[PDB]
Amino acid sequence: PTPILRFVAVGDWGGVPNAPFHTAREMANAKAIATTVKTLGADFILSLGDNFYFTGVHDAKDKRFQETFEDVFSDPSLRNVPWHVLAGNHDHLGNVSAQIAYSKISKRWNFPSPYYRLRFKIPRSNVSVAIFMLDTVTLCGNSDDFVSQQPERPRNLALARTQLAWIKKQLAAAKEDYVLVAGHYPVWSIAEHGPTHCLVKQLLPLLTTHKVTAYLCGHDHNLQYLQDENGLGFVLSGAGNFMDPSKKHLRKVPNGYLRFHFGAENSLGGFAYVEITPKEMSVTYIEASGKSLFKTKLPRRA
Ligand SMILES: *[C@@H]1O[C@H](CO)[C@@H](O[C@@H]2O[C@H](CO)[C@@H](O)[C@H](O)[C@H]2NC(C)=O)[C@H](O)[C@H]1NC(C)=O
Repeated sequence: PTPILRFVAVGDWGGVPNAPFHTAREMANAKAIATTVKTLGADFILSLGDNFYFTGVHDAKDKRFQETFEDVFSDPSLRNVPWHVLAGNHDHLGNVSAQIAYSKISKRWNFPSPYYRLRFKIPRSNVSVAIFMLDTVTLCGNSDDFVSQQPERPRNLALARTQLAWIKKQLAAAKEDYVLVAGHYPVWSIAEHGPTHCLVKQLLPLLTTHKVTAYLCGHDHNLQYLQDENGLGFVLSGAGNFMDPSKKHLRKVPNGYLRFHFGAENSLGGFAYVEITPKEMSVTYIEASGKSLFKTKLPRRA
């Protein structure tokens, strides 16, 4: 059997603050993800931010952890599937330290710090994968802090410079066969929010220089796949709770980069299913309805 590492990448699934604390879309995606894990399998699930709408959690004991997360992703197939989490802007309007601290309460919730590195060894093989989970809010600023709803500047300068330096160092030293970087804010996006200037300027150069396989993100509520002339992939998966068909920033993304987009208003949303083997990295976009909408693959690093 071909060695393989599999995981679900879902973003902006944070339900709602008012009863019942979830949306029809979040429930649909919970079911859809449970079906995919049940039939295709998944080693873990990656959350791309905006875990609890609209102002995160107050503390590690916030009832929202059970109402919006635990109780929602409760289907049998998801019982013991680990989640590796990072924060979004809405999470930062609340207590992120609380989401980090919740890791000690719920076994499947993994969120050791604002930004961290994940390392995986594809089973029955020597090919490795590294995933760098970033906190784009502390790095660029909280979009919610500005009327423009864009991260115009970080709240703390030392924190932002410190993370970037860490990214630079790590990406330079990374030797894995596959290197993924994940953050809430998008580098490229044709939707409502569009490209995050802070990431295009500070992160993208790094992604390129160090031949990262792909950048995974959420924030814009839809599904997109973009790839630049160097083959760098951009997996945007932020439709776990909402679906916005906005193409406002279509012209703000370099010509030809957009390879796939789905943001139908009537859709219940969707997510991305990543499969990594010694041969390649495949990314399948699946609608909450269970249907595959698009699939592509990325090569391993030299
Ligand atoms: C953010 O959340 C953290 C974690 O829930 C809060 O810190 C806890 O506060 C209790 C108060 O009784 C302490 O006994 C715990 O030791 C703290 N836990 C940790 C992990 O530090 C914190 O108060 C919250 N901050 C804000 C501003 O709401």
